[PDB]
This record gives sequence, structure tokens and C-alpha cells, in this order.
Amino acid sequence: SYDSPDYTDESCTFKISLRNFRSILSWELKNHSIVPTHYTLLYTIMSKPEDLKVVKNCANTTRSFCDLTDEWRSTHEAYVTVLEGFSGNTTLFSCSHNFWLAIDMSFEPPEFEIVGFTNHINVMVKFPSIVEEELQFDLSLVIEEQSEGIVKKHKPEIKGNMSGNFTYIIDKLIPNTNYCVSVYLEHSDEQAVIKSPLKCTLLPPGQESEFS
Repeated sequence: SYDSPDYTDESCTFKISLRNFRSILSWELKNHSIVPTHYTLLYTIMSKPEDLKVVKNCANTTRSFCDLTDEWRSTHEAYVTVLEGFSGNTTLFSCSHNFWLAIDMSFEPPEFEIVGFTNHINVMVKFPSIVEEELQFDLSLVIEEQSEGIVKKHKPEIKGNMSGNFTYIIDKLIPNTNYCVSVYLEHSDEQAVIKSPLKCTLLPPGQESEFS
């Protein structure tokens, strides 16, 4: 019992996710009274809010999460999006949001593993096969190493590392080092931490017996 009534009839909350450096934005329009099925994902760029587009296949669509790999190439812009959802045949809502990709860039879907050796770590971040030489990105990757209780944030040069089986090795460690390795990117702040579900790969723990 606090604040105003729980307006659970239009959460109008949208989220964007970057799968293999592909943009995909979704929406969260809660249902209370009317039951809207089809929606229309409309998007634009903050610098030009007058250039909104009802993306094909994302207009009156009885689906929710709409994709956009080459539709939001303005990585250096805040893709302002207006998702207008009509309940059945009538317009029931029209909400917008300034998507800060350049500042948010949510990366997670990509594949990633980490094999740990008795005395070292073998981290492999599986980013899509792409030739950065034609990449409009300007983001890095952060290999966070949480071994045996020790948390760390690695940020290897992604100048050609975000194009397949990223290869990083966390060394300078002693046997028995179970580390949860996350794969979050960094643009220029400590708030863009898309720390995906880590990977806790251990090494042959050298905590065996003890003799001469």
C-alpha cells in the first residue's frame, strides 16, 4: 500500500538486446482490461524524431519482440522508438523511449566458454564471424574473472576480437581457481555492464595432500 495505484494496464516498457551484434527491441505492454494482440514497432533517432518508421513485419504484428540488425545502424545515436499497439482493431496505446545504444549496447546472446588449466585460464568469447574492417562499432569487451572469490574485470582490445572465437587467457593464478567469467562490454563507463551469466570453470585444484 504505497504510491499511486498499480497501473498494470500498460507497462509500456521496452528492452533492446544485441545478439551477435544484431539489434532486437521488444516491448512490455501489460494486459488489464482489453487484450491487444497485434502491435506496431515504430522507431527513429533522437537527432531526427520526425523520421519514425513502422518497421515491416513489426507493424500490426501479433508478436512482441521485434528485431533490427541493420535497422538501427545509428549506433552513435539514441534510437528513439515509439511502439504503437492497437488492441485488435483499435489503437490502445503509443509509447516511446530514447534507446541509448551507443551508451547501453546490451550484449549477451553470443556464445562463450572458459576452460581452466591447473595454472591458467582459457577464456573464449564466441562473437559472430565479422570483419571489424567493416564494423561501425566502437565498443570493447570486458572479460570479468571471478576466480576462487577474486573478482576482476578484463577489457581486452576488441580490434578484431569480436569476430568469432575470442581468445583470452587469464593467467597468474594458483591451482584450485573456480572462476565465473562474464562477458560484458564497455563503451566509456562503469554502468554499461552487460555481465551475462558467468561461467564458473575450475582448474585441477592443487589442494591435495602435503608431503616433502
